[PDB]
Amino acid sequence: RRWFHPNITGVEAENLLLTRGVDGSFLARPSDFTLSVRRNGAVTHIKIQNTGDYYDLYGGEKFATLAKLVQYYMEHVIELKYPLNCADPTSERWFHGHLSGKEAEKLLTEKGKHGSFLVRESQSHPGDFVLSVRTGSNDGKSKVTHVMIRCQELKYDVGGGERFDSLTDLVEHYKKNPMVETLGTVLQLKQPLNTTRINAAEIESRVRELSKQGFWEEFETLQQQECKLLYSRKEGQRQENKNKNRYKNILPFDHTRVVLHDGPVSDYINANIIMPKSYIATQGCLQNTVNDFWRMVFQENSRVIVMTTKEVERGKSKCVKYWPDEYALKEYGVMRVRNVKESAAHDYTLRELKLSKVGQGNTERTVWQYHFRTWPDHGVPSDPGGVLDFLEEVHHKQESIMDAGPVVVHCSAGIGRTGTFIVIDILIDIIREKGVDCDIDVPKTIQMVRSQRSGMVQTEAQYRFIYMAVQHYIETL
Ligand SMILES: CC1(N)CCN(c2cnc(-c3cccc(Cl)c3Cl)c(N)n2)CC1
Repeated sequence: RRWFHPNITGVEAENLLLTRGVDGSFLARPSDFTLSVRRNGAVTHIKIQNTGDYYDLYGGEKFATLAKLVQYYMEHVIELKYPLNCADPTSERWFHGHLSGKEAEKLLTEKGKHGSFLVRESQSHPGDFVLSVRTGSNDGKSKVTHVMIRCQELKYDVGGGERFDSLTDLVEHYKKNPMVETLGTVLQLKQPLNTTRINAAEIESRVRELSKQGFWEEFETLQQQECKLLYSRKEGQRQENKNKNRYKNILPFDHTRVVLHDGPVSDYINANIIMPKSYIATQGCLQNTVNDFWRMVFQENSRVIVMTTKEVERGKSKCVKYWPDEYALKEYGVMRVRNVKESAAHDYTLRELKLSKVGQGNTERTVWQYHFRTWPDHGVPSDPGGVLDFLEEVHHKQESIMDAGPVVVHCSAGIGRTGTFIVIDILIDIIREKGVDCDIDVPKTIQMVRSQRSGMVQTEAQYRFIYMAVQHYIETL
C-alpha cells in the first residue's frame, strides 16, 4: 500500500515515474483519484471516480477499494508491474508532524499504554525528527522515552547503524528489531498512540479542529489500513455465483457472509453479518436474487429493512422492486409477501410487509420496510437531521420486536451509503444508552465494520457526514 502518494501534483508524479522509476512502474493519488502509469518511456494518467457507491476506473471495472483495483490489474494494453513507493508520513497513524515535547508527553500520559509510540517534527534540533515511546498514572512504573531521529541527505537514522529512505522504513524496522536501552529497557513499538478516540461530549471541539483539511488527513490514514482487511472472497468468484453479484469485483468476505440454508450452490447471497443489535449489509436486488433476498430475511428472522436508495437514480436501476404493490400479495419462490399498508413521511416511505414460508401459516411475521428517499444522487445530505430522525424511528421499531434478527441495510453495491447509515447507527446507539459520557472513535468503528464488509464508508463526504451526524445527535440530546 506504499504505491499511494497523497500530497503530490501531476508534475511531481511525472518526474518520479520518468526518473526514479522504469517502464511498468505506477502510482495512485487524489487530483476523485488518478492512476499514473509508465508506458514506453512516458507517463499515462487514468481517472478513478468515487460517487459514494464504489471506485470506478474509466474503461476498467468497478471496485470496493483502491487496493483491490490495483491488485486486480496486477494480474489482468496498460500494464501494472512495479509500484513506485511513497516516502511521505502524512497518512501514517504514528506521525504527528508539528508537535511539541510537552504536547507529546501530555498525550502519551493521558492516552498511552505499553509500547504506545509516535513520531513528530523535532522541537529543538532543526529539520530532524523525534520518536516518543511509552514503556510500562503517577507511580513511576511507566516512562516516556525520546529517541532522536537525524535527517541527513534525504535519509533517516537514530544516531547510528542503518540509514533509512523514509520514517516508515525506520519505524517498521525498530518495530521488528526493538532498540534496547543501556540498562536493558526494551523500547517496543507495540502500537501507535490513539488520538482519534474522543469523548462523546467533546465532539463540537473535535469537529472544529478537523474542519481547519483535518477530515481529509484522518480519512486517508484509514484508507492506508485497507490492505490489512483484504480477507478472502472465494465464494463470490465460484462460477454459479458470478451472476448473483451486482458488481463481479465487489464481493462479500467468506467469514462474515450470509449462508442460505433453505436449499447446486443455493447458499449464496452478496450480503454480510455486521456485528459491532446486528445488521445485514447487502446490495440492491437483481432479478435472479429477489427470491434469495426473501430467503435471507426469513432465515435470519429480520423484521426491519433499511433501503438507503431509490428504485431508479440518474436513469439507471439502483435496486429492483422486490416488494408487492400496496394491498397486493406476491410469491417470491417459497416466500409469500403481503404489502399491508404504505405510510409516507417527508424523508422516507414505510411499507408494512408480512413475510411467511409457502405452506406454513404460523411462519408469518411483520417486516417493516424503511425506504429512505431524500439522499442526493451525488454526495451527502446538507443537514443530518432527516437521517438521524429516520434511524431513531428504525431503532425504536427494532427494539419493540421481541427476538428480532439483524436490521437489513441496502443501497446499490451495499458498501458506501449502506456503511454510512450502519456506522452512524452504531455510534448513535452508544450515545443513546451509555449517555454523553462515553468514548467515541469514528475511524476505529469504521475499520471494525470494514473488517466485516469490504469498502464500508466510501468517501470523505460520508466520513465528514458521520461526524456531523454524531455532533447533531449530541447537540439535540
Ligand atoms: C496526523 C495523522 N498522521 C493523521 C490522522 N490521524 C489518525 C490516527 N489514527 C487513525 C485511526 C484510528 C483508529 C483506527 C484506525 Cl484503522 C485509524 Cl487509521 C486515523 N484515521 N487518523 C492522526 C495522525
